[PDB]
Amino acid sequence: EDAELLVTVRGGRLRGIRLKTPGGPVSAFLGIPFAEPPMGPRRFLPPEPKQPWSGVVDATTFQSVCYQYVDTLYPGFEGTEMWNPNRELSEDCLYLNVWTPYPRPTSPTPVLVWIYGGGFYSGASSLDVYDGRFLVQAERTVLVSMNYRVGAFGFLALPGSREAPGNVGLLDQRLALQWVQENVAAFGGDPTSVTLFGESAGAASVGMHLLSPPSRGLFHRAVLQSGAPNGPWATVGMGEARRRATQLAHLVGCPPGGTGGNDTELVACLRTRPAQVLVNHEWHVLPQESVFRFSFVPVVDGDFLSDTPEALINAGDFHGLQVLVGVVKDEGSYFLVYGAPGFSKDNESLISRAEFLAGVRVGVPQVSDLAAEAVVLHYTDWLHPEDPARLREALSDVVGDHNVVCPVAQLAGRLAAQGARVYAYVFEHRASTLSWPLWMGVPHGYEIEFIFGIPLDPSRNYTAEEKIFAQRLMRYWANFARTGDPNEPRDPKAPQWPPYTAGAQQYVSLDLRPLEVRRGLRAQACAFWNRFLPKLLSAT
Amino acid sequence: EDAELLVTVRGGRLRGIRLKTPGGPVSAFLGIPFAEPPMGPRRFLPPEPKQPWSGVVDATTFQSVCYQYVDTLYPGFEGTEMWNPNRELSEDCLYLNVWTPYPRPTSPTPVLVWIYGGGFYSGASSLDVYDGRFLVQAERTVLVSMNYRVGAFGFLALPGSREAPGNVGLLDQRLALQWVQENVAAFGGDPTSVTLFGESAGAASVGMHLLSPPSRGLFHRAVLQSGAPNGPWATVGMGEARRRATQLAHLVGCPPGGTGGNDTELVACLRTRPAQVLVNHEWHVLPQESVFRFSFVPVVDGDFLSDTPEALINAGDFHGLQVLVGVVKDEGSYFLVYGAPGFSKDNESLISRAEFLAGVRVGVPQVSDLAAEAVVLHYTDWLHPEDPARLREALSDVVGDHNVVCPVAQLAGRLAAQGARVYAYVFEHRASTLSWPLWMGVPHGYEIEFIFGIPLDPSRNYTAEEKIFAQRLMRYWANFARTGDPNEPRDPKAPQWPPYTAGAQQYVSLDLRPLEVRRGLRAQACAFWNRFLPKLLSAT
Ligand SMILES: O=C(/C=N/O)NCCN1CCCN(CCNC(=O)/C=N/O)CC1
Repeated sequence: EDAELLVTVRGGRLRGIRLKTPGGPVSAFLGIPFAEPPMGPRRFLPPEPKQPWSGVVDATTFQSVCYQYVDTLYPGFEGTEMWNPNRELSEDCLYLNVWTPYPRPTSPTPVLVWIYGGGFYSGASSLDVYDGRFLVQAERTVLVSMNYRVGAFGFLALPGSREAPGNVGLLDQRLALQWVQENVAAFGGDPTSVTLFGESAGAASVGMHLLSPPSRGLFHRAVLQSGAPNGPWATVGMGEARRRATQLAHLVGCPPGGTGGNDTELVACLRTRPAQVLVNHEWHVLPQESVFRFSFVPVVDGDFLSDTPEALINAGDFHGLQVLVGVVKDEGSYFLVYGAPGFSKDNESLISRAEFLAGVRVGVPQVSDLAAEAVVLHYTDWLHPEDPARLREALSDVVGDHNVVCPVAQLAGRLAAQGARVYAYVFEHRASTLSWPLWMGVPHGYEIEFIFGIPLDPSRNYTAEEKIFAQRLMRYWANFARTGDPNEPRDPKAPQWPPYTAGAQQYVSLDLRPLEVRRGLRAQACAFWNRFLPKLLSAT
Repeated sequence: EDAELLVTVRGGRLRGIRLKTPGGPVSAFLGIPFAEPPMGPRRFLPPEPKQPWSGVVDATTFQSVCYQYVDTLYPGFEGTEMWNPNRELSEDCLYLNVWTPYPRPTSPTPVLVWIYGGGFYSGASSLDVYDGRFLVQAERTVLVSMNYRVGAFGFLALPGSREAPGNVGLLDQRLALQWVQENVAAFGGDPTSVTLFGESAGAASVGMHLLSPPSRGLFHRAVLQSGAPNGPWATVGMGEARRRATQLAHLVGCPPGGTGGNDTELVACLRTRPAQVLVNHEWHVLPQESVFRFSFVPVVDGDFLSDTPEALINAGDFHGLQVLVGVVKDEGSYFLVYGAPGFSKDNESLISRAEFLAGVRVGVPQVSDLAAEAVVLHYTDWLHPEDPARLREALSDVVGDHNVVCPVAQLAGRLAAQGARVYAYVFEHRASTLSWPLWMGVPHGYEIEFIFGIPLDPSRNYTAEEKIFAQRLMRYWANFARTGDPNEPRDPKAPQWPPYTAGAQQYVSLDLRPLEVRRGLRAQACAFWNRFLPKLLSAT
């Protein structure tokens, strides 16, 4: 028995577990309950705090994963299954995990809080790529990762009603942040230096915590990796969320014909159906065929989000706030396999122009025919208008810039020009053990394994260059967690990471080579998405 | 007595003059009348052939310049005075010139036929830069230059009428080509090899002779130097041409206060007016403040133009035809000091962002406010959106591409893809004796000096490098006139000139350096003008 694996929080006593890294052990506490199980009558309702328990709750393994869709388009394939659930599915899933160094820090240490992505329909903090044992050992910080309700269980919204207000998944993350602010000190963590970081939908969640007033006091810094709250996929209107919720109820037999009708009878009927039944009809409520679009997503109700994310970003004071932000080299290449015509992960995807003209409608859904002609213009090399190799990566840029790159660059510039300290990066390293085809380059979400120091795992087949490269990135992220500056506090030998300003627009390239400063997060392409096309949609 | 300076044509006998070049003499016949003077009741009417005369007509000096506006914006400035008339103005101006080598060729020699430009409102074959003594002596070819009516006297059109049909200025050029087919052999020229070549509005006129059936039988090859018939300035609609004709009549006092205003009474009142009075109200007819727009231009009417130039270029067959087209490096830079705000030839024209936003409305007149923002989007550096030096060259590209570069690139692509053998060039040499400011680079029309061998004149301060450079260009144009191929027939040593096709789109940079093959005649920019902007103006 180690005296450090026994820790008492405000709810009760816990028993952690020691993990083994090549450089030392780490005390981990996996599966702490931070909310009452949202089952039965609590489905679609905001979370309630965990009632205090008697005894010692076992915290030596990851708890259950929230109910979600499971990708089966490529069985056995590691590229898709690495994000699939690794524990059993249950609505009793609201748990968090805390990693702390050994020996436990005597002084308060900055805290990192990870929010997994997964398009607000999937994800779990128990994934092997989110194993934070390598970060808290190499940088001696504290890491906390929580589970939140995805799918309809976390984002089915009947706005205005009480039985289904929506954004209950975002409230799950907020309750975990309140838990960290009240209990991370018992693990040696500094609640006055909490840094949020997330990827994809988790990055969009970090951005919505910047814009929600009740959540701002629960952290101090933010990191958004390949995601932003102002994306075309990260929010839906009240009128659309009500239509998607009513269609899901109809697909499962709610209301029973013929009874109706109001929101009270509709949600009460939804609570009687099994959880997996609701999941089996999640994708059948999307309005049209598309990629990078998800069914149940954070809504602009008016409570958690007083206005649309775009408006709050433009009318907010961001002084005294440090933000890290970046994207990968090929954001859209991952999503083309899931809908774009003529795309297969097992060939070269040398598409024809007819397939390219059709793919723009899938990549850019719900838009006028004239607006499609404008997208075809900007992303077509007119010296070689039918080269399959160029058309392939052109549509990859379309989906990447429309959903991730330009919504992120829009957010990064407005933050710096309004008082926030902003740093920008572009991840340009493809892992040697990547199972996706070559033409995808660096897919969506394949920098997470380097942030958490996965190449340090001796059971993996990474190169010696990638191990040193992962330690640089871990120190980049940890330095931002401590001082809000990724540059070394004193070390001048390493190249400098200049802040991203609204005018200069400077970012760095994260790869095996040293830092390289560049200007423009696809400024020419993103001016089409952020400036002209909105004016093209008002005059239909 | 040199018996080579007295030649008999179908009209009568002529008397030429010997002019000396550093390489030898050349016989010239300047001022041959090819039509009865269009005065009095002949104003605005098509030309009629010159009746035969008695005795010897003196052809020693250039005749009179057609009535036209004279530029007085910069008095004494050679950059503008070089295009102003050098002979006195008169309505009796329909005269042509022929240059023939000495000794006169005993074998029929291919003929080059020059059509001067100047926005269909000015110009004269008597300009010093149109001297064909060097082009004829160095390559032993027959040069023929003509005068055609400009301004209202050549292009005022009341469509459907009989006294103001329009395109009578283009009919003057046709009559001169008929004169060449009947009399160029008397000077030693081959009427079965005539090659039209013009610049600006003259280059457009060369294109309109390609699209006119009654004129296609009068030549075999074509050269369009920075000008195309499908440009937004080369033609005008029926209804607008009538409004511009009625606008001019009102400003001069037609009809008198109290009388009717049909087409017959309007022109009869116009014929009773002094020629200079009509010229003094030409620019007060344009519908708005603009540049690269002219009052009286050729009119699509169903006679000389059975349809619009763009329609005839698309539905035309051009087998058995070889064309040579091209542009200068800085087309629109010259027109910016004629209306664009913040421009001045005496400073560096470092304009502001607001001046650039207003210049697009002047450079691109009569477009929806939404259409201009698409132009602003495509022609601004979004990383340096406020740099005056970049905004200056940007607006130069806007006027250059919209009026010249893109209308020409579309024509060359349609000609090659439908039978014609097209050759494309880009002139990139700034003359060492140029008087315009340096930021204009290579302005509109400053390659004519080198084609006509002007640097060979000993009374000028051209460098020795430009003298060899001019001889290269005179041979390119002469080889095209002889065989239809600008490359040397007996030479694989010198760099070759690949034809321009609709697929590869290869062109050549003409400079002191050897030939350099490039691809794409501003493809990315011209795809916005030729393809997208029509689709946007349709949905307005
Ligand atoms: O990868 C991440 C997060 N990484 O952290 N984002 C989700 C990527 N999605 C890509 C496209 C949508 N969708 C495909 C699966 N379902 C279907 O579209 C049709 N199924 O039948 C989900 C996967």
